[PDB]
Amino acid sequence: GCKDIFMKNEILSASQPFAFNCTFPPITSGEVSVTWYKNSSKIPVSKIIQSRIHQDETWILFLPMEWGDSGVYQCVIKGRDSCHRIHVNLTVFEKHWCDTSIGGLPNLSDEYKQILHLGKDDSLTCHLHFPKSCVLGPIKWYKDCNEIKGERFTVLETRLLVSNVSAEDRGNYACQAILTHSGKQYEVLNGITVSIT
Amino acid sequence: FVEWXWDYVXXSEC
Amino acid sequence: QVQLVQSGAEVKKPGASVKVSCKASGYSFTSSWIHWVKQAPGQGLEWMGEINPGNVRTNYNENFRNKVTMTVDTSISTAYMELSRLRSDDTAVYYCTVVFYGEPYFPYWGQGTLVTVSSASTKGPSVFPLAPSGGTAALGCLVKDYFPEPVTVSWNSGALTSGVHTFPAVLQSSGLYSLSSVVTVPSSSLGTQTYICNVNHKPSNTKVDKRVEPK
Amino acid sequence: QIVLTQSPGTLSLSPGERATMTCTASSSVSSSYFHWYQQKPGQAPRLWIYRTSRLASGVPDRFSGSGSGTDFTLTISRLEPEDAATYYCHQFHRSPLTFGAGTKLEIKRTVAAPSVFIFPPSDEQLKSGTASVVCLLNNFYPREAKVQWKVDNALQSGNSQESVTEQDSKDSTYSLSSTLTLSKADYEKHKVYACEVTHQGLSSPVTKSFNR
Ligand SMILES: *[C@@H]1O[C@H](CO)[C@@H](O[C@@H]2O[C@H](CO)[C@@H](O[C@@H]3O[C@H](CO[C@H]4O[C@H](CO)[C@@H](O)[C@H](O[C@@H]5O[C@H](CO)[C@@H](O)[C@H](O)[C@H]5NC(C)=O)[C@@H]4O)[C@@H](O)[C@H](O[C@H]4O[C@H](CO)[C@@H](O)[C@H](O)[C@@H]4O)[C@@H]3O)[C@H](O)[C@H]2NC(C)=O)[C@H](O)[C@H]1NC(C)=O
Ligand SMILES: *[C@@H]1O[C@H](CO)[C@@H](O[C@@H]2O[C@H](CO)[C@@H](O)[C@H](O)[C@H]2NC(C)=O)[C@H](O)[C@H]1NC(C)=O
Ligand SMILES: *[C@@H]1O[C@H](CO)[C@@H](O)[C@H](O)[C@H]1NC(C)=O
Ligand code: NA
Repeated sequence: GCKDIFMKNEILSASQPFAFNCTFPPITSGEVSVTWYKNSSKIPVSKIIQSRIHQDETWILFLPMEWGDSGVYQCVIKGRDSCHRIHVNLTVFEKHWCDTSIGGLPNLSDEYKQILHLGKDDSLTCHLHFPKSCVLGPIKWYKDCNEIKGERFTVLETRLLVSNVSAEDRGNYACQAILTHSGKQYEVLNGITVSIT
Repeated sequence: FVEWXWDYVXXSEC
Repeated sequence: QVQLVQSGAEVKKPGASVKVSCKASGYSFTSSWIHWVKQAPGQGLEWMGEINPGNVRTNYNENFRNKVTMTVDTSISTAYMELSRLRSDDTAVYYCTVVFYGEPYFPYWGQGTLVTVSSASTKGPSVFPLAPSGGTAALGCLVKDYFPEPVTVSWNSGALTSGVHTFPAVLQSSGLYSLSSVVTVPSSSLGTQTYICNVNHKPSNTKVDKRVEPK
Repeated sequence: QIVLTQSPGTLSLSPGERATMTCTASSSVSSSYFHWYQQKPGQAPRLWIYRTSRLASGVPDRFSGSGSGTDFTLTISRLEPEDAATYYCHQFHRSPLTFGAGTKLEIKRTVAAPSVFIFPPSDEQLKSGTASVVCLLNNFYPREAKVQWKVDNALQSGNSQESVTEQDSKDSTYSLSSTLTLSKADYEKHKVYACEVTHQGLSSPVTKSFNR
């Protein structure tokens, strides 16, 4: 009845607000229905906005993601006579790099790794993906756990503009923002490791 | 099989 | 290449403080946590704590709270571990190690720093030859009456390593250490080669180059 | 605190045999946070196996790591003399970081008799008022040896100390130094200084001697 597709890459998140969108082009383009499940092909995730883990539009939202949430989730995509079930491994880690090095990011998945081209005007991104109901407040950026304060760096909402990339620009970057969902405020901090090409 | 990214997805036959 | 260079061995009297250094290179110093690990003689490894040089934030093992204090000088890429109210239980080789983002393990370590806690006074060693006398001949250096540990013994400025046995130091009746370092060389090389043991006792700045000749 | 219970404490095996050491955690450790280190005497611990089963730089294929949750294992399929070291498991999941007490791996080999050398005190030392007579037992196996001192055929006691090296990384042998400490006055009183060595590799005890 439904074609099983296995996602080869694991998605990692800190124990804080997290959202993953069921965007799998070309299958999710056009008139299709999307249903999120939590390690089941029969019982879906809750649709109650007040649930800690719930389906918000095409997204699975964790407010917040916490220890015990790691596992396999399923996005069932149904079109006009067509069914696909994506098995997605979402994994939570407990701590942030600037607080402690223990129990943090277990591996450098693609999302936590970015590159800056030496001598070029380049940019970094947050990897802060949330549905429209999660309004992101002012975004602050850090380099090696200290707020960025340099002529070549410019915060531009969810992007960090970097002028004339130098070799000293290698290091860990992070972006922090206040997330506002249903009148409640939560904090989100996302890190990245940047290497200079 | 899929390899998922924010701006794109890598599909292969399974 | 990523490298961690620690300060040399120290002897401190009980109640004193000590500060151990760990100068890093091969990577961006401010991007990684520096950890310190204790190894008391003959024992296993104990985690002491960690310091982030970027925000100077520290996390200590509850067992070392108010015994260990960690510090950084990012201008010279150096991490410092300070121990206070020293006691013989603090005598250990201390190592610094580094952790990188997304790689939660210790891939690089310093050479170690032996901190000896003792009321006994420092004393430089006296180096004496162990003179050789069919097939293979043996010669050596007797590094006697030193405190504290360690002593490094090289041969022919490091050019001679094959056949070298530097023995673990023994604490003599007197309370001072004695160590022997030996090397076996072909008997035919006794006349053709010169043998010098290079003893180094960094706590007392003692450097001795002793010629070992057959009598 | 996550306790890591490592077993066995010590392991004695011949080259070519399988070495197996287990580590048990009090609470579950994720595969990414469980590691093994190799430590040789007078050296810092070296990363050996990381993330439960990956081999660190320079680690031979004869080593492998396995395990999940609370039970982990380090296996050496075909022992080599170079494997003589202490191995420690480690968890990076919860504070404080902990290590197992260790597994010391000893390498067995054929019996090899020691090469015995005797050394009289240097004339420079005799000026200080003390005399050290050194007996060296070189490259032997097993480590169990009996060193006796005799001054003019009279057996000595209480005036000597021994030190033995760690197992040689290449040939698995031990070396031992025995040092007889005498005052200058007591050394000048006698003439024959002998060192008698007993070992399984020696059919009869070996005596090395000199005349003052
Ligand atoms: C989070 O994830 C969700 C998915 O889970 C993302 O939502 C999807 O967003 C995409 C892009 O915005 C959206 O796709 C659009 O669908 C429109 C509706 O398509 C249907 O109706 C059309 C008539 O009104 C019809 O033409 C379509 O048919 C398609 O084409 C031919 C007909 O010509 C068919 O034969 C064919 O079978 C079919 N193929 C397809 C669609 O692949 C279809 O029946 C569609 O009109 C849109 O196209 C216009 O806009 C595009 C720009 O976005 C242009 O490129 C086009 O040229 C068109 O002008 C578009 O394809 C999809 O429906 C959403 N899915 C769900 C579920 O909501 C969401 O964006 C993600 N958010 C993130 C990542 O932030
Ligand atoms: C997603 O998670 C599942 C469940 O943990 C992973 O599958 C397991 O993989 C191990 C290791 O080979 C097997 O021994 C188990 O039998 C598997 N279990 C199941 C239910 O398949 C899977 O590998 C993960 N995928 C990714 C991309 O990380
Ligand atoms: C970019 O930086 C280099 C030094 O890092 C400098 O020589 C060069 O002129 C800079 N480019 C601009 C446009 O300022
Ligand atoms: Na104490």
